[PDB]
Amino acid sequence: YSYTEKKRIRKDFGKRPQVLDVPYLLSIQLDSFQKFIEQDPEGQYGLEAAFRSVFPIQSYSGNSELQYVSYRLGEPVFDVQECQIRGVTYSAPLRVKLRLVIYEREAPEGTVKDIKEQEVYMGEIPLMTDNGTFVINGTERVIVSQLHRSPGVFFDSDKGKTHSSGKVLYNARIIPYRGSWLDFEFDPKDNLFVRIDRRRKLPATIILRALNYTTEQILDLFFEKVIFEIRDNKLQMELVPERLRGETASFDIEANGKVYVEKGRRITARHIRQLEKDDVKLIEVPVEYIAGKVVAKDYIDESTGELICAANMELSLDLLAKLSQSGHKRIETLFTNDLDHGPYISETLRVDPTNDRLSALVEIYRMMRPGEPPTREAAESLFENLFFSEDRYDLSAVGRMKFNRSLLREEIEGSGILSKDDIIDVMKKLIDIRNGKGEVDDIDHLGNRRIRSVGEMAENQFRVGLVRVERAVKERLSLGDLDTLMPQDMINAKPISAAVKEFFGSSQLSQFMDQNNPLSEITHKRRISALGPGGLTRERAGFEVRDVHPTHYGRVCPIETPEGPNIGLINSLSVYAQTNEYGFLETPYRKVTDGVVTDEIHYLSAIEEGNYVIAQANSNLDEEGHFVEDLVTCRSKGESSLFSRDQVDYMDVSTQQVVSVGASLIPFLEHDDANRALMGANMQRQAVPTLRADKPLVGTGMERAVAVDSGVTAVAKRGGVVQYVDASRIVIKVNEDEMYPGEAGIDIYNLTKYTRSNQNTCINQMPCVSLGEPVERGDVLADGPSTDLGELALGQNMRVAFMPWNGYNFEDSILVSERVVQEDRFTTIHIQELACVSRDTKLGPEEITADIPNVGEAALSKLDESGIVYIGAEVTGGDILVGKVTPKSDVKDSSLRVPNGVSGTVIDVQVFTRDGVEKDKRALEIEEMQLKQAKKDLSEELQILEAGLFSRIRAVLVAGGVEAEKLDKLPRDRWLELGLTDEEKQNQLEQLAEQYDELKHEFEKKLEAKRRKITQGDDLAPGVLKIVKVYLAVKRRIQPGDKMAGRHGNKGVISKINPIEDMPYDENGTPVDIVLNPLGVPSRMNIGQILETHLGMAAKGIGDKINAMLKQQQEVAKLREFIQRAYDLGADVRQKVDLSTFSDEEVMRLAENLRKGMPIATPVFDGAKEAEIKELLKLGDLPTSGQIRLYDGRTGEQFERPVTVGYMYMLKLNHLVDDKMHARSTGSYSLVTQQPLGGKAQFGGQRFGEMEVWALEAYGAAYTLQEMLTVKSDDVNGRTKMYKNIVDGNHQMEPGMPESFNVLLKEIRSLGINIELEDE
Amino acid sequence: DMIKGKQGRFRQNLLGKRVDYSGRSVITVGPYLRLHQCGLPKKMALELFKPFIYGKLELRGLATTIKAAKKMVEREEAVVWDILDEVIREHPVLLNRAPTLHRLGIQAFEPVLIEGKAIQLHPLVCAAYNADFDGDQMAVHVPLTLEAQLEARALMMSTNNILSPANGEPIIVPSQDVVLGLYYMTRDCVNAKGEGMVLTGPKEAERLYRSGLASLHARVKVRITEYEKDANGELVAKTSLKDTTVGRAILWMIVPKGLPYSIVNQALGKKAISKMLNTCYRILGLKPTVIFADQIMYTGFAYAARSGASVGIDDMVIPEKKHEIISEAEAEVAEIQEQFQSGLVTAGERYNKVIDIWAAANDRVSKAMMDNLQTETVINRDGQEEKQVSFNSIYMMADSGARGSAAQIRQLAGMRGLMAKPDGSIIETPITANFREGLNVLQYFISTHGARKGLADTALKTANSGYLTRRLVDVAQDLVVTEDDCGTHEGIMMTPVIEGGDVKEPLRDRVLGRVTAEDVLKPGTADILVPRNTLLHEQWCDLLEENSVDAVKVRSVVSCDTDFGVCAHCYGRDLARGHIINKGEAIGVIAAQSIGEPGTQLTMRTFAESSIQVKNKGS
DNA sequence: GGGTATTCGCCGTGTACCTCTCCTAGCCC
RNA sequence: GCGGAGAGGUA
DNA sequence: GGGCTAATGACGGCGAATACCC
Ligand SMILES: Nc1ccn([C@@H]2O[C@H](COP(=O)(O)CP(=O)(O)OP(=O)(O)O)[C@@H](O)[C@H]2O)c(=O)n1
Ligand SMILES: [Mg+2]
Ligand SMILES: [Zn+2]
Repeated sequence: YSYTEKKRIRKDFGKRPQVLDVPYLLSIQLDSFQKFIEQDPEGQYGLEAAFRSVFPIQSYSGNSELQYVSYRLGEPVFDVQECQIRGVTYSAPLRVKLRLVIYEREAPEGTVKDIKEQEVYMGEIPLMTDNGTFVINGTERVIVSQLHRSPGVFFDSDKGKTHSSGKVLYNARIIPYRGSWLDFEFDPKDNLFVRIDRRRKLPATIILRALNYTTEQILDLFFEKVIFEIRDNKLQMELVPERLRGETASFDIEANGKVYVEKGRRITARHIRQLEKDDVKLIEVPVEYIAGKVVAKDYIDESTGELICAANMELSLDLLAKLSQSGHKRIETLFTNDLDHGPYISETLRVDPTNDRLSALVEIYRMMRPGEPPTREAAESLFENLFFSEDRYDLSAVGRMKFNRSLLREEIEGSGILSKDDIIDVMKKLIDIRNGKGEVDDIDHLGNRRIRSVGEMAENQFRVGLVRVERAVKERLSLGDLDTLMPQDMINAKPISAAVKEFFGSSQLSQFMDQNNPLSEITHKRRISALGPGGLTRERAGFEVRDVHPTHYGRVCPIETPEGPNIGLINSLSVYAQTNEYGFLETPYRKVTDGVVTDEIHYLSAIEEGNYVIAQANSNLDEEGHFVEDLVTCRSKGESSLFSRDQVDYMDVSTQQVVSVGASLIPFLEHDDANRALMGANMQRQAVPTLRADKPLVGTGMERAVAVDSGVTAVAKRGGVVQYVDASRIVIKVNEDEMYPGEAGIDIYNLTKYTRSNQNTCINQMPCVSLGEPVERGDVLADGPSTDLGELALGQNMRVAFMPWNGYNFEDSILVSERVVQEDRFTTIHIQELACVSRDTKLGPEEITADIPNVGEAALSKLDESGIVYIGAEVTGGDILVGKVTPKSDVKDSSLRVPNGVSGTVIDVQVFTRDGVEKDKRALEIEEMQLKQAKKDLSEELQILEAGLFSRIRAVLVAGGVEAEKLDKLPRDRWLELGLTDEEKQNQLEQLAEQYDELKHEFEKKLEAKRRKITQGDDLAPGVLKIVKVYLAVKRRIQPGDKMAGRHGNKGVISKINPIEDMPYDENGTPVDIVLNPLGVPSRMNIGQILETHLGMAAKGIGDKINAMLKQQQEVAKLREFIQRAYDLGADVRQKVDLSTFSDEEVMRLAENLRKGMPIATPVFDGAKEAEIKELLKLGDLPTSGQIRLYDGRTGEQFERPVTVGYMYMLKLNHLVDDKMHARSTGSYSLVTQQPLGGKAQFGGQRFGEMEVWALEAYGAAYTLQEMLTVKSDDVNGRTKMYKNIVDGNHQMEPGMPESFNVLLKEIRSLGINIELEDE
Repeated sequence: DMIKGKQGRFRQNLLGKRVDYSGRSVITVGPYLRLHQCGLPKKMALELFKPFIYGKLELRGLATTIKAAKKMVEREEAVVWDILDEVIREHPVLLNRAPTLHRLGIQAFEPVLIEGKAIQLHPLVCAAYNADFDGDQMAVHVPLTLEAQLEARALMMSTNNILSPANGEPIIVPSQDVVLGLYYMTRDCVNAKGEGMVLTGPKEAERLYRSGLASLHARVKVRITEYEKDANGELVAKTSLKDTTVGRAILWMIVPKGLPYSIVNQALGKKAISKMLNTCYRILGLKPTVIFADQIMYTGFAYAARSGASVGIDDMVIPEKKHEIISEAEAEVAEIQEQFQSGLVTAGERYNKVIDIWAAANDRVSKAMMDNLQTETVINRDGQEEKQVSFNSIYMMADSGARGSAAQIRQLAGMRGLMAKPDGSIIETPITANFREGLNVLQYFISTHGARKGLADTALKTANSGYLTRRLVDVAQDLVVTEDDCGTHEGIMMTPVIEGGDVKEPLRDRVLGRVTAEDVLKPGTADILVPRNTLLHEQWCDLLEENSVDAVKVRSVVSCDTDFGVCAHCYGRDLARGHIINKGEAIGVIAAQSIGEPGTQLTMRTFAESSIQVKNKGS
């Protein structure tokens, strides 16, 4: 095992062997943004694509072209940490290489001038941190992936609710990634209408007209021709027999001398076979049959020239006669089979008012730009740019892939723009489905839903910025002179940076990282939101989209989704799933070669999954990849059933791949109802880091994956040996293997101590390792918030007993023992930030001095001369954090004070001054604190490099005459001034002296740079001189009213803290910590907590046994025997830990770590069965039934019917009563409607809403409602008179009229409506 | 836009204001409370009652001027807490829970100052509030004026609202721990400690139980003196020997005077306790019912704690014959599928057959599990053995009506039935596993679909119901009981709704509390049974049950003659109180609230006709 | 012209509460 | 620093 | 930094405004 694993091994249950290890969990964000930057030649996804899409920018025929070579991302000026500290966006300057070329005005095009620009600057692009977040204003943001309809063509049905007369009317919608939408829909009367993206519905054929297709061409392209020959008389038809399928006979179908189909009998299959084998081609037909058909071509009179019948004209006897006399032997009619082949395009052509191409373009223009007279070239240009301009209309690689796959063409790679064959094929498939030889698509299929991650959205926003600046430059290059300007006055960065900063800062999908728990962070980054741009709104969304689809299997978590209003629209991504090249979702599966289940893994998307029969992971495989059962359980078309051994194409990788990380963390998920599992995961993401997080006694094994993959731990990059350990930094000397040959040095990890997370929780790292321990690459050096030795420790595991204890755990409420507060185990540190800003007013700049009008010296006592609190001072609500004076000059103070009712210690103060004033005290202390540390780090590195150089000088000095007596006793610095015999050796000494100088000079420039960065004014908003930020840290202890939860969906409010003596206790005398209500189990079918309690009791019992054997310190042999018997525990387990291989010191350290209880690992669905828990309980010498007899701590009497006790892992959620609790008597009121403010930040009153009003009306409660309506909130005179009256000790009151009503009157009167309060 | 719409105006700022002297905090159990009180944090109470504090401080002279009173409150010295205790004494506060569905969403309580930052809510009232101690919060308002105080204490106080305004039934019924404790206490066991000993009264029953010389439930003959008010309000003691358990006597200690012993003699589950409270109210009145409810809570909590009821994995017993039932159903499905592949039966017929056989197997396994779990305690008397209704903790929680129904027990220990796919069609193979066992990926996934669909439904339904109830309260707001009696003869003919098989709803509740339009006659003419319009209270309704009246014409609000409102008589009695409606009451809002609360509440709760078969012997 | 369908467009879509960022705009001297 | 958008969460 | 000017992913219900059939 590895070193962090050898420290504390976790007993892992679980029978099937993990073939695929959990991937890097943040792969989504990192890989997408990497694709975004990715200097790459061939334009694929990536900033490169945006540039090549928008450039080259040619003038409005001015013959001055602009070309793009390549771009480079500048090095960020500010690293992540300082950028967060200073409240700026963490970003890189973006530089792009351009050339302006001016070809000769009147010559074959050749540049008369080409000028190359020196890497022009087009704005700042925020960079993503190592962990996958963005620092946008000193706040860590996450860009959530977005699920949305993929570009392409989709054929929907939208039936049932269609005019309530049946008439299922189909529609084909063509959606591009960039460009206007196309829509073809039907109508009750089976007429096919086109609707440009979202306008009125025109007859579809106009678009066919716009494509330069003539009516005859259309009827050719769509309908199957029918030939009518006239030979010596009366209309004989060339007939293809197979066309007759399903047709009542209208005439007598005789052929070759024999009547085959009698007139009136529908043609039967017998007749079909007869006629086919007989080879009947042509049959004479009565004129009544033709009296109804439609004509394909436009038959003109060849003799005189006058047209007679036009393309798509209904035939009448008179027209047939005219045709026969004109001399037309061959008549081309249409095949309209009302069953299969309908007259859809025909009827649209009849309704279609437009005839020529020009009229169609005119109608299009009058739809797009209604009311202005259309000019020919205007319509031509509009329509061309609409769907066929590469620049304006682009589908995608993905859009084209979906388009070609939908229309069953082998070719996958196409052109972005919609070619005409595309549109015609789409309409053909639509009418095809309308006949009924095809299915409509379901939008909810993940094969129809594509994921846009961060980099893609950023690319879109950047392209938009480019199109803005492009229009601008176009105009400026046309109007302005051509040859004078160089290519940097011409290009403006403002629109680019505006669009990019708009997306990253002010966007729906760019939201704060939910940063109070490591799980919270990691799950926030791997999220798939169906909202945002071009996304359905959460409130509007119908159930069908929200409902889980069989396609989500192994792609999206079915159980983890907010239970709020946007349920189902959030859908956290599953464990193993990834994004395709085209942005779809694929999940791993193990290939199955007909008999053996091989080990090569293939990632399958939704469509590919649809075809095959996939076997489940929890399928029994024996030693050679063969299924133990003859009929195994698989799924083929989204439905599971039994298939034979030699039929399964694939198999699930592992049981966990169905569920997200949050859900994968819940033990015994298989025993929890889905609802309560949902709530469990959602809450578990809300747990607050306690002071010392420990570990789950009952985990799932995913804890290490989550902790490591989140950025909260400090992890070794190059393995080595720990050289220095401090509670601020871990310094490791690298191993020679991994040691770089040239300019290697050592590795230094600076840790982060109490800092403020987004949610005001603490982010503190503790060292795991000790001096001299060897570490390997990828081990956990330092524990982040709520993580221990590499494992996720969301909360803490305490001894619970399921019983009702005098109704203090009545409802989901929880009883807790005072021992929990005594051991100080649910006390969290929180951290508030406060800011005092001194701006520049026109009456004079405000000052931060400590001289503050009419404040007692009591308030100043804790303030320094500069007027800022001392670091470490304990403050309370209302104390003055910093001194400020408002200019009038003083007599008034705008000094920041601690908010009311919050009290903690000032741990840190920061000062940011644009003025860069010479003499600010706090600035001096903070600068010295940062500087001395920086100096120490640079000094350490320099000293190591100097020791190496001195060693090299000794290694050269030893050659050419050994001198060891004199040398070793004089100091080392007295070795450069010494000399040697003139040779090459002196040249080497000169080399090393110049290298010494070079190391000095590099140190000096690095130091100068760091000191310039520290000193510089930290760029503030216009008008603001300087800002002072103060961090308070507060230790919040658990108290009645706080919310606690388990991992299984059980919740509760801490109802009472009991003394230790009152709490139930076992025979041995150990009291329980929490007394949890049993009645929450049966109706809320979360059984996972009960099994967790049993297994936790087993694990803590074993841990107790190891503590007992260790406290008496028997001998290594006993410990090894017991721990080995424990780790083995039966068979079929994939552990097989060998205690013997580990050294006795490592085994002693492992026993020390296991003394608190041996940690178990039950995977979610491949979990621990009851019998194994029973065995583990027996090994610990505990009751096999998992219930114990308990004695009442108050009475001392035994409880009848023993109760379940055991350790369960509980969490303290961020819902803290002291944060929730709030009251006001009187305070500030609002401006327009004189009601008191709403909220907690400003005192704020509760909202007596209309439902509450109704409640009061239901009672006869007229006076309570009256005062509540006027005196309590809205009536100004009433409220002040009532305050005075109450103070006077009388409770009478006058009601008056609410001010809000007067505001209403004034506002209605502000319309043209006179509304008066009458009097008589 | 400012006027129209929800967020803008009338709704927002003119019917939905934001009061002063109000607070909010998390709610907590506080079992020790009286029904008419609530635990209120010291600091919140001080903040709310600030101006009262100033007034009282100035009256006693502890502060010269108002600013000194403010400074003294802001230091919070002992005198301030004494003044707070004195002012808070009789001052009642209003407690409200965010979805004020019906008028019981706001109730008045007398506060008791406590440490901590959470409001303590009496358990019994949670049902009225739909309150749960899982992070629910409540707001607390302070009635300021003298008139507000009288209204809160008289009309709105918790103890005055024990009957729901919607239907006459009690609202404050014990919920889960109380009923579990009471059930455990009253159920008997064939053989225990102190079997068959004769006790002189309940007092020595408790002597025996608390000293451990007798089990809390053990069959015994006890002498008890019950009181019955048969005369004109006088109580007559009858004292005899009944055969009961120790526990039933211990419970009998609390029971107020007027009630028959029989009431407690049974198993005493949810229904039994609710009807106990009901009878106590109808016979004795309000105040005894209040005190008796508090006593019920205390004894239930106490003896639930003494019981030590828990839930272990082995407490839910897998029926021994489950595997056989499942294998049989699988063999049958295999046979029917093979007989399908040959093509003698369509797909729909096979679907129906499979679904029906699986349903039958599910019912079979469920019944087998319930038989196994239900009556499994085969404990021995002196000699031979016997069998009785088990003491399985999950079974007592099910049967008592504390938590869970037979269905959830099935989902725990049986097979968790059939599921519905998105479109509503039912999967052919069911989920054979249960939560005691482990589901597998497919079965879990399916149940996930179920749960997700339910949660989405609840949210959509909640919005639709909130709209519907808003419309209702809006339309009927102006309707008030304005006149005492309009004097019309009109009325509606009320019958018992006999839908098909049997009597879904009997006459007595359908007619209870309505005044009659005209006298109804016995089966023999000129035998008037009920005078001209009389309010039909329980006694008249029971009398009608004794006779065989089938249909009764009762005055209805719709036919009421009164202009601009309704008259008391046309409406009837039903209220949180028992008497005829009082002139002035806003019946429109109560009706609208009572009709809308269930619809929203029920969505949260969710989270052939070939031959006729006469059920009873008749013409 | 008069009645019947059919399209068309407006109005509504539960409460209470708690965190965070961001706010008139654009260009040149 | 009254407001209003967007995001998330609680019951 | 300061001063001046001017697009597409709801749905139902209901009642009015044409489409059309005599
Ligand atoms: N989106 C939401 C979710 C919840 N609520 C309200 O918060 C409470 C939660 O009920 P609940 O279903 O969570 C618990 P309960 O109803 O007592 O049943 P159980 O204890 O047997 O499980 C209900 O009163 C809901 O009206 C809401 O207004 N909007
Ligand atoms: Mg609740
Ligand atoms: Zn009346």
